[PDB]
Amino acid sequence: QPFPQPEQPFP
Amino acid sequence: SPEDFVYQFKGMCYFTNGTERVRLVSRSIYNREEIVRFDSDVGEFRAVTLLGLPAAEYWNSQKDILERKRAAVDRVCRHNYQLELRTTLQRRVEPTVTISPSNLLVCSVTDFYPAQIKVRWFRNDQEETAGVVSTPLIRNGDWTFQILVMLEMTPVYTCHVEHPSLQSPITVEWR
Amino acid sequence: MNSVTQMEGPVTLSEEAFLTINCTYTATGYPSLFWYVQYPGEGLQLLLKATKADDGSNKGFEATYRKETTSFHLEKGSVQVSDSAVYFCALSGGTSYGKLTFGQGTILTVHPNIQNPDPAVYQLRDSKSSDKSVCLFTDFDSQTNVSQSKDSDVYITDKCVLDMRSMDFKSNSAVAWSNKSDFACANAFNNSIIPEDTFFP
Amino acid sequence: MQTPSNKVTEKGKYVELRCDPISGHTALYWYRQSLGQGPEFLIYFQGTGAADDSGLPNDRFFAVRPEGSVSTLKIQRTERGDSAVYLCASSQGQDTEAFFGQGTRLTVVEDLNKVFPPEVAVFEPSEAEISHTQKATLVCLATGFFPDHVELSWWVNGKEVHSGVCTDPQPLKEQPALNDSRYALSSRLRVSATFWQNPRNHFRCQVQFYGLSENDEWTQDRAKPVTQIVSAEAWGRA
Amino acid sequence: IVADHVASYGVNLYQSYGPSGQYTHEFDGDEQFYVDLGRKETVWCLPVLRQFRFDPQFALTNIAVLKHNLNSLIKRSNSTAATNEVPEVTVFSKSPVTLGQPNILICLVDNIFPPVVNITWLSNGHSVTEGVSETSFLSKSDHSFFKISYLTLLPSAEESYDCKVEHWGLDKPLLKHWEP
Ligand SMILES: *[C@@H]1O[C@H](CO)[C@@H](O)[C@H](O)[C@H]1NC(C)=O
Ligand SMILES: *[C@@H]1O[C@H](CO)[C@@H](O)[C@H](O)[C@H]1NC(C)=O
Repeated sequence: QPFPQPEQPFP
Repeated sequence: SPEDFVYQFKGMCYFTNGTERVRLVSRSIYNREEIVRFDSDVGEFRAVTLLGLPAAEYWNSQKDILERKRAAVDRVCRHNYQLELRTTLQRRVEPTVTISPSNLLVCSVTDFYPAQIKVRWFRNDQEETAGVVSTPLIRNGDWTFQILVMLEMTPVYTCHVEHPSLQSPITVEWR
Repeated sequence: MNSVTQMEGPVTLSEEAFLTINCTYTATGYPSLFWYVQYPGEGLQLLLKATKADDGSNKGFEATYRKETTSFHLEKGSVQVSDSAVYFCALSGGTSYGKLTFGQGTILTVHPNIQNPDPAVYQLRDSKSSDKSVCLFTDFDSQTNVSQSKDSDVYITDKCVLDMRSMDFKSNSAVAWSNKSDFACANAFNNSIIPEDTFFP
Repeated sequence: MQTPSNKVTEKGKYVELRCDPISGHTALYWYRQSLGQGPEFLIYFQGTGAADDSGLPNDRFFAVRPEGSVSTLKIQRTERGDSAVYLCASSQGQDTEAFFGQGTRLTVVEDLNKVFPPEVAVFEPSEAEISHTQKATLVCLATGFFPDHVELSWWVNGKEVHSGVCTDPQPLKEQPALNDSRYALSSRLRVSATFWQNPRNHFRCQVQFYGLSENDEWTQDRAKPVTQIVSAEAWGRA
Repeated sequence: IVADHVASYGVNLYQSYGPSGQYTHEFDGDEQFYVDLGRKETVWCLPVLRQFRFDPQFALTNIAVLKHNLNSLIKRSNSTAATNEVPEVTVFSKSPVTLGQPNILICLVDNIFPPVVNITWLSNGHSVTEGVSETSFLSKSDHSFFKISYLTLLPSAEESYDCKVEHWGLDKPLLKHWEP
């Protein structure tokens, strides 16, 4: 189904 | 004016020739300045400005992060394109053509999809390519477009419209 | 659905035996698979993992990511006594922000191979001489099982595996005690099938 | 990573569980492991703010991480179903290495009268074992405690030892037909005959018990069974 | 970048002003769906797309990751705030105007930054609330935004309409007129 892109956290 | 701090993240996919050429670009944006970017043709994170250097440097040191980001071209872009093939790409809305006089002539081509279209002015089976000023393509926002084509006339005029959703071009006559 | 269904029931093996703990999964997209071990008294720690298909090996343990069967079965060719713990099969998807979906655990207990057994039942005395006196059933082979007592006022523990690390010598032992003034060390462990050669001082 | 090993609480009162993550880890995860089950997700913190609260079972559960360091999980109006081990993991994000804590084991008790501290007693080795195997086995008994919240350790000459210790993996009910029965536990230290026969060696069995606190109202003539340590000693005999 | 079709499979937005957030998917400049961050539900903007299912919890968690990243840059960038822009407004109809026939007015507010705007409709000076709808903040390659507001009506020769736009980049509220 619609697959999204997550944002990576800053260190 | 109240101060505002804005952050944006755009996970974009670019398609050419369908699935033959697929490109993925992730964009991390502070206010309006893109700071960190992952381009699928590069293969790793790239700091667009100095502000995003510690983020890009650390993310490139995690082998599991780069692995998930590199496979996103096939797992996100190419996967979602299969769903677009039977929803957004199939959408066909036939345009409604209307001619109104207000020494000018306004051929109103309204509510169509997709954006591919061609409007031509004929005067007695002769294409009039001068005196024709066309507005830019107007995005209605509800998945439809419209366009108005002007004609500088001095007095049968017919408006010719071609669109993928039509079996035969639409012609509308005036006087 | 993001589920992990692995083997259940306590797995009991001996030294240098072959181990297999099946783990099947069902996940919507492309997941990463993990194996966690929880040693007695300690917390969870990562044993091995795998991130793509047909891909982990730590401490001789081996697991292969198989998309054809949606499997991540764990295997070891020669188990050790120190492997006795609980093993959790985990899973984390590309849209789960590192969250782990675990399965129920699989308890593993590895019995030592007692090469020089000298089983006996000794009676001990309290340092304060108060309370009571306990009796120790020790140095028996792993093929011996201890049973609960028949008298309601007699307590018998299960087998514990002691490792004198100064000698690399392992030995089983069990404890039994009672406040009854008629508790004898020769009459305890009588609901258990003890070895015939059990030395009774 | 987690501050209390075990905690005892009475039904209808609140509890607070604390987790101090590794310095610099921005992501923090709370899990719950019931008996005979695997861990289950509760809440995920990314910095000071909560990012995923779907694992919390009801409104009695609530967590917070002010300062984006230490996190506190507060359970209000506790029930016997809230008894489990509450694990805490930290990382730097997804696809980064995550480290799990030891966990806090929570036990919700219905009646405070059933809580008892343990009674520790050490037993000297048998002369027959010394003469037959040339080794000495010390036995430590901890009896009469409830609930199962004891940590047993051996101390030889003031230093905690680990080589040659055998503690039972599971406690023993003193009356198994009862659901709130007192427990019993045994441990075994085995040294050489020469070591025990030295009148200068000191052996001490120590049990760490977790019990009632200052917020639990005790209304009985018996001594309050608070968190304490019960020990039993023995000197070497020639 | 040149391509046949462009898709933003993830337009994430978080700003410090009155902690606001937005999660949308876009394809060829049109909004596929948005997640209501308050009600935790996915709202599809095209009927053919309602057959799919998108977990609204992902949008909630993703915006929280943006909140963590933004708080880091607020410290590191020595608090460099957003710069206000001058938006352009245009009002037009969806179909040709015929008196008495149902129609929709379209007010386009382009070059929006920061994404904080008030859009209202006026009929002969008085405010109009019924029959008003709008999209989300649609993204641009300039990293600004643009929003479109709609108003259903039955056009007559006695009613003119205005689109009132309020933005920090404007010295006074902007009004754009429309008449049949
Ligand atoms: C797309 O296809 C055409 C011919 O079919 C080719 O000339 C062009 O290079 C292709 N585009 C890409 C990006 O490969
Ligand atoms: C929009 O209107 C509200 C009305 O309460 C006001 O508080 C807010 O400041 C307005 N926003 C702008 C950008 O003018």
